[PDB]
Formats: sequence, structure tokens, C-alpha cells
Amino acid sequence: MITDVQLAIFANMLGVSLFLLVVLYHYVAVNNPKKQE
Repeated sequence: MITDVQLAIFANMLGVSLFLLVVLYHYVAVNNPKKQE
């Protein structure tokens, strides 16, 4: 917020992967009658 805010992009992405993946997984899995396992 004051400095080295660039690294934040590397840290946020390092998690957004395991996050967005799960989020979209649960949603699609609950929205789709034939989830993909």
C-alpha cells in the first residue's frame, strides 16, 4: 500500500489459483448435475 506493492501481485496470484479453482469447482459442481471427477 505504501511500497513493494508489486510483490502483492505475485502473492495474490499464488493463491488465486487454488482459490478461483475451488470456487468455480464448487459452483459448477453444484450447478452441473454431472460434475467432473
